[PDB]
Amino acid sequence: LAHSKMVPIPAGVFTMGTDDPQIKQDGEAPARRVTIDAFYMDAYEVSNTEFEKFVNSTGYLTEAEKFGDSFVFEGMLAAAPWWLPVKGANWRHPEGPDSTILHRPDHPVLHVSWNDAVAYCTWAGKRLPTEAEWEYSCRGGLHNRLFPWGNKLQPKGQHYANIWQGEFPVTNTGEDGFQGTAPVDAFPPNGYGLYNIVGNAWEWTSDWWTVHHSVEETLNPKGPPSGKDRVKKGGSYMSHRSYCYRYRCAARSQNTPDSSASNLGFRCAADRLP
Amino acid sequence: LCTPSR
Ligand SMILES: *[C@@H]1O[C@H](CO)[C@@H](O[C@@H]2O[C@H](CO)[C@@H](O)[C@H](O)[C@H]2NC(C)=O)[C@H](O)[C@H]1NC(C)=O
Ligand SMILES: [Ca+2]
Ligand SMILES: [Ca+2]
Ligand SMILES: [Cl-]
Repeated sequence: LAHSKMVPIPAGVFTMGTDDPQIKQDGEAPARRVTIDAFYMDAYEVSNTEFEKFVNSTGYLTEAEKFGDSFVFEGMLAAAPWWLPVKGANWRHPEGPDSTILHRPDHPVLHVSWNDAVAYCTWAGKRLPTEAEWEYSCRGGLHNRLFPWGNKLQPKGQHYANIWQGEFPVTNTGEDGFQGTAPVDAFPPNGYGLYNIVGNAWEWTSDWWTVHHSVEETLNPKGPPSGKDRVKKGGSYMSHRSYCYRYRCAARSQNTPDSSASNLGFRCAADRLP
Repeated sequence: LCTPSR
């Protein structure tokens, strides 16, 4: 296992966002041309095992452990009735105190806040990606497509990401092989070598959230200089066409930096190899 | 809404 391996993301120019926004309130539009310098991206979401190495090394207590609770999705025991703040839910106990990660060491780490993620990435000699870096990487060298692999959800009749099948939130059929999270190396890689960049766990980025974007061309943009929420990308194992259609590279959402939940993780990036 | 904030 090499679940902390990084891949080189080539220098290039790409179209960020879309002029055919599917969720207009999220500022998916306008499409804008963004130039990104070559850098490195984690191939995988950070796994439980990799996060445990960090905690073993530093003694780091995550914000959810300090707060004493975190949000858990009801269907596997708030912003929605299916989200409960569960006392004692955290990265080691993803559904609460009588859950464990012992049988899922290679699944993405969850209940990690933006601050937790920055701590991990920095410890590792890395950083969070910007939203623009994240999206460029997600798109995997294709232009103006819905998904890392193209415009069809199940190309060649194959599942390409871990999202929801069935009627959300009552019934997840597990058609794609995973009801909850999958191992960080599950499903095909995209054109750049990235796994689970859409679906599985949501992923934190470094940017403050705004929905107001210029059409101006930019170089290595960092997002707005201030805000209250940080940007997350990519959707999760819970995502579905009918409710949270955000397993698209252009999609975007946000949370306050001290937030944590059972569907939210991260991956790191770096300017050079650590 | 996909993840509630704390
Ligand atoms: C994090 O540290 C714990 C505690 O050292 C590791 O678990 C122990 O590892 C030793 C050495 O291999 C084993 O002999 C013990 O049986 C383990 N004890 C426990 C508490 O399980 C653990 O392997 C480390 N995790 C990572 C990801 O490196
Ligand atoms: Ca699934
Ligand atoms: Ca993901
Ligand atoms: Cl989701």
